[PDB]
Amino acid sequence: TPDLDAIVIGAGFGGIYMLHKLRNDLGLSVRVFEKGGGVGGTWYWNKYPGAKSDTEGFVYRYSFDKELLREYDWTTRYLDQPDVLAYLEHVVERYDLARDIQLNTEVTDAIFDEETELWRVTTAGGETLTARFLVTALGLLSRSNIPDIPGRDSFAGRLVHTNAWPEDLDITGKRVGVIGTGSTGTQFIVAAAKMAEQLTVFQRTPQYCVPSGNGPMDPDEVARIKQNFDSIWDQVRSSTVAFGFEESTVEAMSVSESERQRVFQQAWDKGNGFRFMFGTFCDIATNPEANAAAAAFIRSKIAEIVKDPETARKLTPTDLYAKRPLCNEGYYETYNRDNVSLVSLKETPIEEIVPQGVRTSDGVVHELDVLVFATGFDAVDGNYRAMNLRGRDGRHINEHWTEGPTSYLGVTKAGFPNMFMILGPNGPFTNTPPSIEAQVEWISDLIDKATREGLTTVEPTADAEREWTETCAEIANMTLFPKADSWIFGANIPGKRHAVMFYLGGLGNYRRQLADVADGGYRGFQLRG
Amino acid sequence: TPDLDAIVIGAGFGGIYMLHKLRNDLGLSVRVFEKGGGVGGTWYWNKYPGAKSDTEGFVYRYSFDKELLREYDWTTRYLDQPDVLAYLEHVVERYDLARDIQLNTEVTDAIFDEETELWRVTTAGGETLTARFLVTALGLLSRSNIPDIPGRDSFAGRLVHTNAWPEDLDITGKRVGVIGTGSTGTQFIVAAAKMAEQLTVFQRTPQYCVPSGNGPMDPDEVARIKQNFDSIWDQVRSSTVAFGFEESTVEAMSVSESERQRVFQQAWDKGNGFRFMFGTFCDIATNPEANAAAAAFIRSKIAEIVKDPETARKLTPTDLYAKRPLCNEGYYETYNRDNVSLVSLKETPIEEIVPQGVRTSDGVVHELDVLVFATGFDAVDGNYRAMNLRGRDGRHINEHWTEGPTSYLGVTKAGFPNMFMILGPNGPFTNTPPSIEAQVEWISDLIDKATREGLTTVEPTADAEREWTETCAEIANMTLFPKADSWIFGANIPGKRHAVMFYLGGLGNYRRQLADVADGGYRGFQLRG
Ligand SMILES: Cc1cc2nc3c(=O)[nH]c(=O)nc-3n(C[C@H](O)[C@H](O)[C@H](O)COP(=O)(O)OP(=O)(O)OC[C@H]3O[C@@H](n4cnc5c(N)ncnc54)[C@H](O)[C@@H]3O)c2cc1C
Ligand SMILES: Cc1cc2nc3c(=O)[nH]c(=O)nc-3n(C[C@H](O)[C@H](O)[C@H](O)COP(=O)(O)OP(=O)(O)OC[C@H]3O[C@@H](n4cnc5c(N)ncnc54)[C@H](O)[C@@H]3O)c2cc1C
Ligand code: NA
Repeated sequence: TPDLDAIVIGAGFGGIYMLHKLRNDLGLSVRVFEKGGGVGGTWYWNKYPGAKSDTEGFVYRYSFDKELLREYDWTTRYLDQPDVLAYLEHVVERYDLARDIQLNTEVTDAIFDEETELWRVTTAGGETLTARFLVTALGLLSRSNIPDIPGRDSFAGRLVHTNAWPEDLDITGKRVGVIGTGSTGTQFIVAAAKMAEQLTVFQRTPQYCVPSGNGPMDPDEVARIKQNFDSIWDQVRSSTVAFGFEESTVEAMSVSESERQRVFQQAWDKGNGFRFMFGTFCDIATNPEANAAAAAFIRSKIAEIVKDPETARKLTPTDLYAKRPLCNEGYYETYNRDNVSLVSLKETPIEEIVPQGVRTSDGVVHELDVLVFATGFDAVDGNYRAMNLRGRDGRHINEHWTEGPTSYLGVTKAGFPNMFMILGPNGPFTNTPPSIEAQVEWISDLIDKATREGLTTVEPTADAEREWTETCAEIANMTLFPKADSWIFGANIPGKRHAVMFYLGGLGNYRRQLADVADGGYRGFQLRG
Repeated sequence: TPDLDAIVIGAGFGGIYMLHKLRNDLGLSVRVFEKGGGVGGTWYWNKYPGAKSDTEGFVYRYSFDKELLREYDWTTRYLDQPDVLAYLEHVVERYDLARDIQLNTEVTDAIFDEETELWRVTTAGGETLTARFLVTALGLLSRSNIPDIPGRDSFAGRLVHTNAWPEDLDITGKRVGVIGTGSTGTQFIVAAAKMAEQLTVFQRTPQYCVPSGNGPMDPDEVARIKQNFDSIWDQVRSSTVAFGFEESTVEAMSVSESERQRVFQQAWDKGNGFRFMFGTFCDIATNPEANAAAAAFIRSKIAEIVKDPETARKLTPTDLYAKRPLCNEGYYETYNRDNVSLVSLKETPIEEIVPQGVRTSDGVVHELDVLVFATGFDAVDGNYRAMNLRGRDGRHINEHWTEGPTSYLGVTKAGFPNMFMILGPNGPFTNTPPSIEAQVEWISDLIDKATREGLTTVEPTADAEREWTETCAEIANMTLFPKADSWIFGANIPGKRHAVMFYLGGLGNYRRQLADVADGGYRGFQLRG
């Protein structure tokens, strides 16, 4: 007889809804552990200026509670970090979840006991409890990447990763430097150029950024949206990427040069990274002719905007448009400002970080009061491998993830009975809240089943999992996504395996795969009583 | 009994070698019908300034006569049109072939009479003759495409297609205009910019041109090449594209950026269109990420050379590097001259041709003395589809080619008994002479076999042909070539079917496939005593 029915790890979007479901709806006893000092997860950690959603606010939220969709307000098209935080803090005070969420508690070890068939969770602070069910909502983009750059630790000013932005730091009138030009880096670069006396951008790989289309929301348009929320969420759940725009059905090279130029320009004026890739034509990520047309359109726009053509040439990427889409309000325009200088790490690689700044290969000491690490995450498996996470035959999860990280259906693991993952390996690549919802609801159903039927263990088969890798491998190889050398296939981090880490079939097909398995008596599961 | 054993149509490289093989080597009665007034096909028609090979002279010749290799000399690395026409004139002289090449004579009707089992062939000149074997060497690029641009024929000065260049025209000190920036257009533009008082180029689609590396040959090097000709042709016949360079075996993205940059720079300084696509890395035409790296290198070379950054942008293409590789001596450089100007039909299309010049959408009248259409050909199936060519059940060859043009082994057609094609549909995409040699010799053997064994019909099965189409389709769709929109898939002429028309497995595999069919008792052929 364990201490709790269930233990959830992480207080991000994932963990929060998982607790609400297991305790309020299933009536079970639950506790959540979160290493951070606050609920909110990603929207707790990333306090950096510019930090905001690249999903539009209207569908970057929960949907399960129709009363909360009516009530809660948003003033801007994209949600700033503080606003996404207040939203989640409100969700916590609403379902009365705060009392069962223990903060400032990292989970160091989680061991499955083959004999008692319970999980024992072990904390940083050297406490343990037991639960029948473990749920790991650790986050795809939770565990900080800070590369071992020669001299890093010598830097005498403030050095921080964006995922540990201090509440207290004010870059106003300081010399700021940033390493990274992904979603985080770019959206910091905008907000930062407005603040810093001078901003140096350390860019190794330029990316195909499009406009966000950000600005205020008419309170009338918010009202109209709330009226038609039932309908918006039905469209979101049937889409692939679930960003709340209608996805194009049209092959990009099935129409004239003029039409292809008009469609891309329309998407450009409207804004959104995911609209540009999927809202324009159906085959930008699958067909290379189509991918070149879209990249070409963005290359041409960078030249129009970026005045100094040198700065244009450095900002212009030449590789496949197959990284996750970026959007910002005025990224390229930012580089027309006289306090912003662009250092291409292709051409002038960082030799060493000194106390005083950053020395590049050309011999220039770039003096900085503040060095920002916009260098992304150990994505997907990060906080799993760094847990002492032990299932059947006393084996660590690492032993299973030799040829890359794996799962059955994105939510369960072979030889890890009663362990569910929110956004585990080989799950959906989408707007994250409705993918979380599909997973948190599917997991709640399976647990509730075990409770009612008195099942001691639920666990997928080695076969099911192997079969699910092959399904994800088939889908991923039909896309241009594997050939983009970014975090999505784990090529971003020295000595990490270039492996498939996502089901790229979309929320529509993913929800259908969950539904089919559940209706089919939980196909590929072993249910012991 | 027929008038002739065999009729050959066309007197280019194709027809000339076929006639040698059938008459000199097999003693048969044979006549050639060339609709042009001289031998040489492509090299008779294309009389324009700058008209030269883009395969290096050393292997843009016949290989069957080891003596003719030792003797005939070449002074330049690439052969000018007069020099290739002089070469085929020497071949015609050498084997006493002129007396069986009837010139100015266009065949309009090719009818298989199933009762007599002979070919009846009608000229425009009003002769009909019967033959046992018909060999159609009509050429992949013999039928001029002259787009119906509004008000074409209203033009006061001299209008010609490049394939219809008249021997009389001197463009020296004249305002010259040209439409098309293909292999023909570009090599014209180079030679023309020297001669014309002013050259206006009407470019719809810029292409990825590399340096030729053309110049004098060291007469020592010509003799050294001759020494090792046995050895060179062996590499040519075992290669894929057969341009006389060692094809690479290195996947482009399996090595550093630094290494990738050296390899492309190496191939640039050495030169050649096909060297840059296949001499650099093994997956430039198959792997989109490799293709990007290749295209990106050329885009940055157009930036270095083209001083006027406006011109450079218009010259810089953005589609896939998946058209037939172009190379020239100093193509991009040519635009640095004062007497040359680029008009992008993407931005300012032709509204109308007028007596004086050419009016673009911007309302500018481009005053011209000479208009040159470098607008290419009805490729592969041009002079077939335009012929009254009926086989079994009286069917026209267009009933066969509704979903695109077809063949068995590139050299025969289902329902067309005793018809053979030199570079028929679904044939090799290679340096042309050694592909013609593979086919002319394979055809001589099968015709020789029919003569000895007293066969009345040789003929592929619908199945065999349908199997070949599937083989050709499986090989193509595994490349970037289909997503090009050039002449190689009939997508150059409005209305014509976007179809496969080439085996892209290379000379090596094509020769192996001919050999395999022959040695296996002509697999998929019906032989009738
Ligand atoms: C600036 C920014 C903007 C984004 N915008 C979007 C967007 O617009 N659309 C979109 O789809 N996605 C977006 N994302 C991705 C984002 O990660 C998800 O939208 C979502 O926040 C993930 O929620 P989660 O609960 O799955 O993970 P997280 O929010 O990362 O929650 C994981 C939590 O678990 C904790 N944890 C991990 N390991 C342990 C352990 N061993 N013990 C205890 N606690 C642990 C972590 O500290 C963290 O608090 C954005 C991310 C960032 C950084
Ligand atoms: C390295 C290389 C360089 C090349 N350079 C060029 C170049 O600079 N310019 C260029 O244009 N091509 C060029 N080509 C393509 C060229 O067409 C081939 O290399 C080759 O010369 C074609 O020979 P052929 O006998 O197959 O066809 P062709 O030489 O075209 O001969 C076909 C002949 O058939 C005749 N014919 C067609 N229909 C009929 C009919 N109904 N009745 C009677 N006669 C008919 C035509 O009039 C023509 O004379 C090049 C190819 C390679 C490999
Ligand atoms: Na969508």
